[PDB]
Amino acid sequence: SMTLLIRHATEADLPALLAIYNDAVENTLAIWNETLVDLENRHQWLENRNRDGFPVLVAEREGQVVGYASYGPFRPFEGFRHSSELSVYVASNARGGGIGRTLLAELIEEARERKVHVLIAGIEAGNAASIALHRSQGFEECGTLKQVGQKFGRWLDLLFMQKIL
Amino acid sequence: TLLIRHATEADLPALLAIYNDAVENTLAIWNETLVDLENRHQWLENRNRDGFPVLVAEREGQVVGYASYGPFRPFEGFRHSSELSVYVASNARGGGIGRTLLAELIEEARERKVHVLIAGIEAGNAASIALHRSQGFEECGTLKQVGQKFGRWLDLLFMQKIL
Ligand SMILES: CC(=O)SCCNC(=O)CCNC(=O)[C@H](O)C(C)(C)COP(=O)(O)OP(=O)(O)OC[C@H]1O[C@@H](n2cnc3c(N)ncnc32)[C@H](O)[C@@H]1OP(=O)(O)O
Ligand SMILES: [Ca+2]
Ligand SMILES: [Ca+2]
Ligand SMILES: [Ca+2]
Ligand SMILES: [Ca+2]
Ligand SMILES: [Cl-]
Repeated sequence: SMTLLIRHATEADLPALLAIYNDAVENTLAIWNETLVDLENRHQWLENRNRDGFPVLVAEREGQVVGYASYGPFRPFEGFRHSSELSVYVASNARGGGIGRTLLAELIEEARERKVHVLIAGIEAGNAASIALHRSQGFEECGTLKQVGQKFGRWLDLLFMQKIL
Repeated sequence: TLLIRHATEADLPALLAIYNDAVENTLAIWNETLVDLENRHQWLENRNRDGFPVLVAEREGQVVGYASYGPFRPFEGFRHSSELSVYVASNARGGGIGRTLLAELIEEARERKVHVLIAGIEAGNAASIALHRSQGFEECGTLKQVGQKFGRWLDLLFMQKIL
């Protein structure tokens, strides 16, 4: 069965989450640094998420985690406390099949429940999948910061999208 | 005669008072809680260790404003991008202090090989927006209702200048 179970992340999910995360760093422009992490790193990340009351959702298919989404602080200090910047990652062999849409729709509902006012996505301008994903859930384009990032001697642009809850 | 120079430890009390005045009273900084001197001490020390300038404008021997920049975002991908702030003392407003600080800070940024400067401005602040525009900043876009202060929502406009 391809049907997904959507639920909160447990420590048992960490190896899956680690592999999805490291693959996204190394192979995509989803994260603008090249830093690979380890299991202990993600363990701390998860603990700090739970402690801070930020959710981490996973999509599970045939017993295997095939994607996850979370959000955290957009910018430091009180002024921005009701704005959160989100993350979503689908396993590299499972993309284009609606897992992303499912995870984002649910994360949006969690954020509403937890009184988030604005969800923010910072997206590389050429990330067509992410742009389509967010547009499908009612995110609107705010604008683009040109050449603010860099890969491999190549300047990247950052598009912001937002959804007021 | 405004003198523009690098900040010292001696300047921290004046820097603290201008920073806390903005926090306490205006929409220019979206923190609510004031900071202490040790906090500004650590801030300045990290600025200097990281090679990010802190410039002060001095007139008749007193600090009447300052400007600095720092990381726009944490990811090393953004290392060549810096977000800047310019602060003028409220009793010293309207005399070219903002324009002069911003101009020298731009020179310091090129000198240090910054690629892009970013300003995050409260979107209704037409004066701050004009000031940045007059030095070649272009509007990127507005994040609506992303801030809150004093019981109201605030919109953040990003402007940029590629150096
Ligand atoms: C929020 C940020 O910080 S941006 C970073 C986002 N995350 C990443 O980039 C990590 C790497 N990529 C991924 O993990 C995934 O590609 C995601 C999360 C972006 C999308 O998840 P998926 O499960 O592939 O998305 P899903 O199948 O639900 O499709 C989402 C939309 O993107 C479109 N799409 C999916 N993949 C692609 C692609 N490779 N090229 C073009 N369009 C695509 C779909 O057609 C769909 O559009 P529609 O709603 O208009 O029909
Ligand atoms: Ca380790
Ligand atoms: Ca719910
Ligand atoms: Ca007060
Ligand atoms: Ca600002
Ligand atoms: Cl940001």
